Amino acid sequence: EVQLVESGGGLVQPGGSLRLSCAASGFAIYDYDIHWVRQAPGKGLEWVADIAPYAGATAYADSVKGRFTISADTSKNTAYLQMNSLRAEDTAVYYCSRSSYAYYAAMDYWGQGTLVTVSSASTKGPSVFPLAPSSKSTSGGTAALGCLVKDYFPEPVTVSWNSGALTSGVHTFPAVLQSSGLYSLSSVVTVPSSSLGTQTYICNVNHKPSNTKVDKKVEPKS
Amino acid sequence: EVQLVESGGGLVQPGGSLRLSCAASGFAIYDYDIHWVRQAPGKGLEWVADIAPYAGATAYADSVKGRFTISADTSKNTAYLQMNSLRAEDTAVYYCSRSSYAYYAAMDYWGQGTLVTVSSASTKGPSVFPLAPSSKSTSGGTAALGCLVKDYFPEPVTVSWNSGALTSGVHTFPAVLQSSGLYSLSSVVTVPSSSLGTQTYICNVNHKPSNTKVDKKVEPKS
Amino acid sequence: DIQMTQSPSSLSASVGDRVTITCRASQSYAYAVAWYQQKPGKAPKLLIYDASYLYSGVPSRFSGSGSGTDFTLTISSLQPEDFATYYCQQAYSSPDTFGQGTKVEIKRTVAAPSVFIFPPSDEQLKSGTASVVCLLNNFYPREAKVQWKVDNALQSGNSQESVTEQDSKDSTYSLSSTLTLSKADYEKHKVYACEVTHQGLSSPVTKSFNRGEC
Amino acid sequence: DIQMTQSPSSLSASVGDRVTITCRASQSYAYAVAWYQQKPGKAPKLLIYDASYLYSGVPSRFSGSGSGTDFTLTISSLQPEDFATYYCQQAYSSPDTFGQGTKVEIKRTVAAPSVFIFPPSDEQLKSGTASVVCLLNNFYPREAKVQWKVDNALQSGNSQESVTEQDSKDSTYSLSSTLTLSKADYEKHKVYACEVTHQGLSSPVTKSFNRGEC
Amino acid sequence: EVVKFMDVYQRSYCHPIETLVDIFQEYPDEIEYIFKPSCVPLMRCGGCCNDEGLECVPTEESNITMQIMRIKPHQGQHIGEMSFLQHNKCECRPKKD
Amino acid sequence: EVVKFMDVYQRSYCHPIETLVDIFQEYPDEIEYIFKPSCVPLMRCGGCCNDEGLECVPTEESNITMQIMRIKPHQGQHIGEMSFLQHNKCECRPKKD
Repeated sequence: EVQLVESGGGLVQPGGSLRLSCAASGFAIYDYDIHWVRQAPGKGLEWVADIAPYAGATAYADSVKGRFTISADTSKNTAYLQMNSLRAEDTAVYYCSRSSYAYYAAMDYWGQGTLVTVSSASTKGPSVFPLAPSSKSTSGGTAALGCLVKDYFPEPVTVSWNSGALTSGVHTFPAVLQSSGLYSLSSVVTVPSSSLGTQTYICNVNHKPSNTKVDKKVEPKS
Repeated sequence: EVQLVESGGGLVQPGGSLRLSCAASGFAIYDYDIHWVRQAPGKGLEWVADIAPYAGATAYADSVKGRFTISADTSKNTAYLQMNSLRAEDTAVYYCSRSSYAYYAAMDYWGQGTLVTVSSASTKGPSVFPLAPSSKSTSGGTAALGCLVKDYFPEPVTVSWNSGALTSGVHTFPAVLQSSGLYSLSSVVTVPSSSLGTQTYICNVNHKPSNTKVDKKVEPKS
Repeated sequence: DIQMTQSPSSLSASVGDRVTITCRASQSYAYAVAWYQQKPGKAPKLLIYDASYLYSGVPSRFSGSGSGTDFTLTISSLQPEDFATYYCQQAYSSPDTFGQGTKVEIKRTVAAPSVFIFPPSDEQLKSGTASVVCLLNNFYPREAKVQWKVDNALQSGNSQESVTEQDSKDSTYSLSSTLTLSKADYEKHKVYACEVTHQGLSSPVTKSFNRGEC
Repeated sequence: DIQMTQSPSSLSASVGDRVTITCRASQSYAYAVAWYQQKPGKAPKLLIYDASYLYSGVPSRFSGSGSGTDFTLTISSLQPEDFATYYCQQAYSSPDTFGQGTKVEIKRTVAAPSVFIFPPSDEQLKSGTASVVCLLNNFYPREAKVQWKVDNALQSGNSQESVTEQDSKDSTYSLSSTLTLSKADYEKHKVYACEVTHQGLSSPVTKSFNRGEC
Repeated sequence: EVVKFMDVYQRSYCHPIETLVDIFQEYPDEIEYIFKPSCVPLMRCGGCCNDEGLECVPTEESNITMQIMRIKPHQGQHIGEMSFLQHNKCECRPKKD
Repeated sequence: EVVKFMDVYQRSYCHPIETLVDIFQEYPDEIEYIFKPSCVPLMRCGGCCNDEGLECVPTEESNITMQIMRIKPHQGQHIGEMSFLQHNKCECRPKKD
């Protein structure tokens, strides 16, 4: 099965550089047209560049040319987007694609995407705080508990519960930018209230930028 | 009206040269294909060469190439056959032609022809002798008289009677080669026998090679 | 930009409705229209190409019209998992072409938020800030007033909301309100309340606690 | 030589007969056959081309067949002026091509030669040769024995014939016999006779004279 | 020896190429004639647009004159001059309607 | 500027000339495919024989190989190699029968 797997997004002082990579598998990038398409927070899609190895033919969106150079290495079956001279408005989720004549120019496989974020702001590691279940967490026979992930940068952060075994009732909130310029979110989960005391609940937070891996256990109070 | 008019044939010691000319009129030789086709005494037709000015394209029969060079001058609307290195078997009546694509390669206008004769033999002028009408020239009411053209070279010789006014009954004989290598012929004419004495009879011989013009009168005897 | 004009920018429709997003191409012939489905924080997934054709494994409820310059993605029986941003794309001569987009959402039977409050954790106070989380879990529609009151004293601009993106099976939302303040400030008050207003909730609901019961 | 095989080499036919000369071409398709008519001591005149077509002003009595490689010039009603040598020519790729030829002649009602003798002129004797001319005027067919006898003594190889080419209106011939000798030799005989034999002349005719009557 | 893709594409894309047109085409009711040569070398629009909904067609043009033999079978023949249309620039426009 | 007769004749006479052939022709039942480019530049027999009873046809030939994009609509696509016939020498033979 075909998949595209990108990597290399991260945090960069403005005017610096990154190298995004699009590893393909299950087909030759040689034979196809490989794209980079980006998405700034909350906005829509903007094509950035594309390479077609077979033709030796590249292209660049007006806003990006001169600084970025797309490229390919078909022995490693990987494409690349070297970005230099980076800007605040460049900040986005960079997506890579596959276009072909078979599917009438349509883009049919995209990668999961990396996040490029262009800021002067410092990498900060979050703080994990139990949102404990009280009687003020209770409604009928259900009882909500969670984990507050406070003050971090850049994005993103992963939260799972009991290492993946608890998926049901979990709401992990979209991060928010506080006055400080720092993100923050909570993941909360709704459970049966009979299980408090019999069944331990641990939130697994992970903020890879700041080497922050935290496994906080959430129990009731006195 | 179209006509082709050739000139330049004559007598040439073997190994010498002549220049035959084919003056055209009433059409451009430029636009057509002009030929030289020859005929040895008593034999049939042998193509020698041809020129097509428009194409700049000439050709030569195997037996003749190297020595002859056909050529054209379309301002004078004349073609030319320069022959060098001439031989006994070259001796013939050289004819020039016109071939076209209109008449499906066929040769549709030919000139009257000149005679080329290649010999070591001397030009000799003939002798004109009256063949007088006697009673041994008489049969019924008709009576034959003539003129003997004896010992000349090369060919040819013209004989007319009373400067052209007498054509009827005239037989001018094909020349013959005597042991000597010299031609000879008679032109005889059959007339009413009432006219002998009232009507003078003069044969006009002309052998242009030897500047021989003779106007001999033929009368009966004593 | 080889233009494409997508409308509507956003829309609602109850389950099973005949939803139809449309797009309007540039000045060329050019039938190379594709349609993509983008679920939140996730790669675009191709649906339809050349305007009518249908990528493999895509459900029968999606179709499309290539009729002059007027193209139409069309979801016969809209589903609770079809919440997303659909983008169109005229791609014949180039990719510099992507519709503005259309956030489709489900419309549904009025849901009431259950409200929960969370006093700050012990250790967060050990470091000297104090965050108080409110939680309106699983409601509809998105709009809702959460108001903080500390000893009946409204607060402002020390709080902050975040809203779950529509739930792909049951089409509800969730929202966290997060009041945040100094440890010092947390000590000098007693009552911390959270005042949820909602369209499908006749009586402006209050969840609260006294510091530090218990 | 791009060959062409003409047959017959020569032929006779009475006035009004259906004469047909034929030719056989080389190994190519190639319809560029022409036919020419050559009257004696005179330029060839074109008659027919591409095998069937007919040069301007040419009489209706000439036609031609282009049937594989077998071509046929065909004179429906042969005429007294049609005496000539007809040559064919396959001329598609080149002119190096010309049939061997065909002397056509007229066949006709037997004509008898009238015989005339001419003693040598006075002035020819003044220079010292002596030629004696015989003349079989207007006969048919071409073949005929003229024999010289000087005092009944046959001569040989001091005579010489010449034959008129067939007459284009009345299809007869003429022939001169010319005995030639020294003045000395002419003096030592008396009778000079000329002995004409001819197919349409039962009795071998003699014309003669005694030197020098008169 | 293998022709590389972009080289094939560049060489076969709609452009003016020396073509050999029959003269009967370029000259319509001239059937009272035969020509030598019967055809002529004209630059003309050729190759494809890599597409079924697109045709290759002339946008710029330019006249060239040529010495041709105008045979008129069974009458005669003469060299005259004869102008033909020549394509100087090509473009992949949309198929006619 | 006038093309002289013999120059026209020489240039338009039956000879091998760069021609642009559709690939659907040269490859018969390959309709489970579309090609890019859809055509290819092959040397091929062209011009006339100055005659109605004569056609221009190949006597010598030679294979050339080319990098072509073999699209198979709605499945996929790949660059493969694809040999085509190329005319190396021409001759004016007689029209077929």
